Amino acid sequence: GIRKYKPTTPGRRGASVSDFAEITRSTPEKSLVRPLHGKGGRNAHGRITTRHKGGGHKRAYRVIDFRRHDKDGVNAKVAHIEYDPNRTANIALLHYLDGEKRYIIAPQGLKQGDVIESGANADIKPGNNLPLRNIPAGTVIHAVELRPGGGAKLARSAGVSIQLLGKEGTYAALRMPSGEIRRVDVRCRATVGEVGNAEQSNINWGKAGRMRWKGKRPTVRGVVMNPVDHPHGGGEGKTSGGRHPVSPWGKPEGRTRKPNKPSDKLIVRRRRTGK
Amino acid sequence: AKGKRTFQPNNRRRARVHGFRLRMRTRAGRAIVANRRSKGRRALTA
RNA sequence: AAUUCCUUGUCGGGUAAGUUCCGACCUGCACGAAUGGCGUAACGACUUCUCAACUGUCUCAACCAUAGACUCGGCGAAAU
RNA sequence: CAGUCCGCCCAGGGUGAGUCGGGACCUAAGGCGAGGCCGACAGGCGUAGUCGAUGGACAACGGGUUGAUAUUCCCGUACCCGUGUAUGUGCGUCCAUGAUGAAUCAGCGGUACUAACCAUCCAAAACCACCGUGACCGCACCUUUCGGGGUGUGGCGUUGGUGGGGCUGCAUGGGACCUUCGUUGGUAGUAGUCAAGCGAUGGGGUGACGCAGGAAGGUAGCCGUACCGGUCAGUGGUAAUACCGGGGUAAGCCUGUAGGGAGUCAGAUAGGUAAAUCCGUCUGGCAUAUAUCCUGAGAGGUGAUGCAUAGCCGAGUGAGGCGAAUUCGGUGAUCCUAUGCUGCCGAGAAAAGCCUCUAGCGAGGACAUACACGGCCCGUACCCCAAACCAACACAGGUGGUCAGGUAGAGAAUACUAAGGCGUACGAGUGAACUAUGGUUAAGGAACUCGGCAAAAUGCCCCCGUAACUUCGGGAGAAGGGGGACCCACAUGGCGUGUAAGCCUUUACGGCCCAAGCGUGAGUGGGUGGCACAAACCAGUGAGAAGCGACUGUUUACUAAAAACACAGGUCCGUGCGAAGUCGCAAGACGAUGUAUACGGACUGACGCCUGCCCGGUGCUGGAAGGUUAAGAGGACCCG
RNA sequence: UCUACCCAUGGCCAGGGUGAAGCGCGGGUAAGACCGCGUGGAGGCCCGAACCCACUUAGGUUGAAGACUGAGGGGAUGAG
Repeated sequence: GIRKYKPTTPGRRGASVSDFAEITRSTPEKSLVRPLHGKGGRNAHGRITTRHKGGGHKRAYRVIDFRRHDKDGVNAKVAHIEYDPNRTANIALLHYLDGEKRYIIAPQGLKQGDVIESGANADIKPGNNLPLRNIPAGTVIHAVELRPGGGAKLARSAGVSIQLLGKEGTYAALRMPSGEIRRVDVRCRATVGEVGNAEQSNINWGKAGRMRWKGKRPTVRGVVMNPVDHPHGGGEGKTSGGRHPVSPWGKPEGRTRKPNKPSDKLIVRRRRTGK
Repeated sequence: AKGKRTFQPNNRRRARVHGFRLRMRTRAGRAIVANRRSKGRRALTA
C-alpha cells in the first residue's frame, strides 16, 4: 500500500508515500472536531522540556470514543473510513441505530457498509467490543483498558495487536506488542482484531522537508558540542567522548524504571532486550 | 546593508512593559515606585 | 595519503626546462572497517593541475575626460 | 558661505462623520484570576469568569467650495437602526366555536430482582507422573603423578515448574417471580390541552477556513475612427487632402444573462442533560427532474432636462458669463464570477451573528401608507524611502501596505519619454606631479604573479547536430554549424474578431454562418545599401583529470562560509502509561488530548559490496554460597 | 522594542522553460512486463527582476557611514 516516487529530483530519489487506498472521504465530520495548537515542547513555565519539536503543519483533533460503555446492545453501521493527522491508524465513522454518530480506530479488514455490535452478547468479529471476560482464549485483541471503566490504553497503534493468553481467577493474562506478559482485571473491555494500516511503517520520508512538515527541529549530536554544553563535547580533532555514553544531563546509560512500584505485582515477565 | 538600530519606538509596548499598572503589580515594582517618589522624581513611571 | 621525519622515495606520462599534478610500485616512522573500509551518475561562490579563445597582467609604456590636488573670495577643525 | 529666503523666531488662525478607522459587538496565542490546591514566611499554578486584533459580523456614491478640513461642509440622489401621532387592512382573547381528551373497574411478559433453573469462564483442600537440584552422599573425569572444584551414574527437601482426572466455591449472560405501556368492553373523544402574537442564556444547522493549476465569460485600461472646435509655427513643398484639441458621468433602484450548486413527500423514534413539528437514523411513494429552487460576473434601462469638459468672451487679483460633437471598432489585465472548478498529501482557528425548534410569557398583537423626530465617545491639520521617523548632524545606512500611461521588449529588466516632481543649500578658474573612476592602443599574447587577482572575452531568436558515464530521471543550453537589415510579388492569400448579415427558432439578454471593417505573425521567389543587419542599452566562456562532502540548506552580527552543523537512511539502549525523559522544594505542566509500526537518549550519515578477532582492564545488566561492614536492639564485667 | 528559538493571525514572489503520477488510443504480451502518440501540470526542478543574503576585488580607514559604496556574485514555490 505504498507508492514509490520516480527519481526526478534528489529529494525524491527513493521517497515513498502511503496509497490512501482505504479512505472514502477527504473531509471530517463537522460535529466531531476540536481546535489544536502546537506548543513546540514548552511547558507551563515557557521553558523547553522536550526538545526537537515544533513548526509543523496545522492539524485538528477528531474526537474518538475509547470508552465504549454507553451503547450496549445497540448496533452500528460503518459509514466511512478517513485519514486523521494526529494518529498512525485510520479513523472509522459509525452511525448508530439511535441516531448518534461517532468515531473509532479502524481495525484491519473493516470495510464500508459493515455492521458492528457491542456488549457481552456480541459475535467475535473485528470491531465488536466486549468485556475481556467474554472473549475466549487465544484471540487477537486491541485497544484494551487497564482499570475497569478507565478508557482504552494498550495496543492502539497501526498494525499492533495484543494476544489473550488465558484467564486465572479475577485476572486475564495478556501478551503485549513488546513481549511482556501482563495481567489485567477481567472487567476491562476490549475490541477484536488488529489495527489497520499495517504497511505504513514502510515509508521513506524522502527529504528533510517532510520531517519538518510533520514538525521536528533538527538534532545536534553530543560530540560536536563544547565541554560545557554536553558531558561529551570537546577535543581537538574528532573525538568519541571517552565518557561511557551519558545523557546531556549526565545520567549514565542503564535502567530507568523506578524499582518496587505498585504495579510490579501484575507483571509476569518484562520484555527481552538481548540480541 | 542591514543598518537596523536597537530602538524601534512603539508606545503601546512601552506602556505595557514599563507602565504604572505593571509597576504596581509586584512587590518589587511598588518598591521602585516608592523609591522614585522618595528621591523626588517628576516621572514616577512611564 | 587533508595521514610519510628520511623525501625532491623509484619508474612512466605532460613542458625546451615539472620540489606542484596524474598513473603505478610499496620498504604502512605513525591506514583500517559505524570515533565506519573501499567505490559512485548528479550537485559545489570548496582545495590542486592541464588545454582552446581572450586580452595593457607583462616586454614597455603613451594619450583624452571627470573628481581631488594647485590659484582667488567666504566659514573654519584635528591628533601631537 | 551670504541671505531680502527657510522645516529657525514672534503673534493670530486652522482639524466639522448615523455610513470612513476604533469603543458601546465577538473571540485566537497570551495576561489577570472570586473560591481553590501547593509552599516555613516571601510566594507558585489555576477553575468559573474577564480582558486581548494582526482575524469574524456591520448602513454612501458622484460634483463643488476656502488661505488652511472634506466619503465630515454644500448640491443631487440613497441606505441602516430606533421613537411618537394619524390612517387602512386586520388576526385574537373576555366570552362563543373547532380539534383533542384521560383514569378507576378484572385486565401483559418484560425491567428483571428473593429463593432458585440453564450455559460459560475461573480457581480451594486432599489424591497421579516427570525435569530441578539450595542442599548432600558415594562413584568416572583434564586431574594436583589419585590427596582439591565443577560436570553424568541415582537417591534424598517437588524447595521452583510442568501435565490429565478431581474439586469447594466466585462471577458474567439468559429464562424465572417486584408496580411502570396491557388488546379497551361501559364509566369519560364537550368539560383538562391546543387555534392571535412574541419566543429564549437551552437543543440543532450555518458561520467554517489548506497548497498548486489552468481553460472560459467579462470589465477597467490603452490604440484607432464617424462627428465637433481650431493653426499657418517668417525655410524647398503644403489651405485642408496636412496638423493640434475634444470624442465624458458614480452608489443605489429595476431585469436575472455566462458560470456554479441542490432531490421532494409520508410514517416512527430518546439519540440532542427537560420537550421538540427542529437535527440524525430506519421503512415506504414520487421523476432522476430543459423541469423547479438558491447564488451570480457583466450587457441593458433609470439615477441624468442634472453634473463636468475642448473652446469663446471678459479680465489679466485672476473674480465672472456662454458652452459644440459625445457614435463605431481593435487590443486587453497580476482585477470580478471565484469562500468557484479540477488535482495532491503535509489534512488545513474560535466565538458572536443569522435560520429553525420547542420550554415560556400571553390579552393584546401582525402588516402596509402618510406626517413629525433621536442617532452617543475618540482620530481627522502637517511629514511619511524622508532636511519632519530609528541613526549624536538639514548623515551616500534602515522603514510594512495600495496605485502601475506610451514606444521598442517575454517582462514590474533595460533605453527615451507622457502626467507629476525636482536642479538638494559653498562658488569661480586652471591642459603640473601624484591618487580615484571611466575611454583607446601598434607587434607579441600569461612571457607578470604565491595564483590568469583585475581586465578582456561568450551573451538573443529559428533551424540542424550533440560524447565518456549513469541510480535510466540525467549529463545538456554539452561540444559544433548556418540564417537575422529595408523594399516588391505570391497576398482581395492564411489566422483571430465580427457589423450590415442569410439560417434556423427553445420569441429569448437564443445559437450556426458570414461581404465589409480592424488586427497579426511564418514561408517562398526577385531586388537594394553599408566596413558593419542580436546594429545603441540588455545579454552563458567551454572542455579534460584528481581530493573532500551524497544532494537543496545552516554557521563565527563586525578579519574564518568550508572538507565544519543539519539532513533522508541505519544499529544500540531505555520506556506497560498522571510511562521513560525534562521545568519545579511541592501542587502542577510539556511528553500527548499520543500508547511499543509510539516517545526519549547515543553513535554513524543517500546508494552499492561489506562491518574480521578479544569480555582480560573500566562500565552496564542478571545473581547466590560465603567474608566484610552503620544505626537500633543487647546489658556479662568494672568503676564512682 | 537589537539578536536566538517557539506560539496566534494577515501579506508577498514580473517574465520564460522542462514535462512526473494518472487518463484515452495504438503496438506489444496467452496474460503481465514494456514501447510510440494525445490529454495532464508534480518538483526542498532550470534561466531571471522585486525580496533575503554576503564569495571576489578596488575605494574608504581624524570615512558620507562606530562595518558602508561601485562593479561582478548565491537563493528566488520553499527547511522561503
